[PDB]
Amino acid sequence: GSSGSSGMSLKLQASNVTNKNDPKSINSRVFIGNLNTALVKKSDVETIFSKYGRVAGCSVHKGYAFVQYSNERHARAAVLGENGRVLAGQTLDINMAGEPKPDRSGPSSG
Repeated sequence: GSSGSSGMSLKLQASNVTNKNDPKSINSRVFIGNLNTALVKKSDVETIFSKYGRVAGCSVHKGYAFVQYSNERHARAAVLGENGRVLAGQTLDINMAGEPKPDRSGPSSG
């Protein structure tokens, strides 16, 4: 039997210049979008994702909802696990928490 390399590469990137973001609770977090947030509650969505693992903190907003986990895996699981699901007719758009800024710039460092 033989086995090749599959998982190994792990780059972070994007680490410089100040910003107006909170890196707190960014380790393991999920951003639930396209959420009607009209019928779906936090207590519910909680038991929905809770499956992936107890959420450190969840927050339901009008239009979207957030979910925090202890491990980075408990998130990804809930990320893909949920990401793609439909609710109310719309496909719950979920993704990992951690987005850059909508803007580009030259090589400013040196």
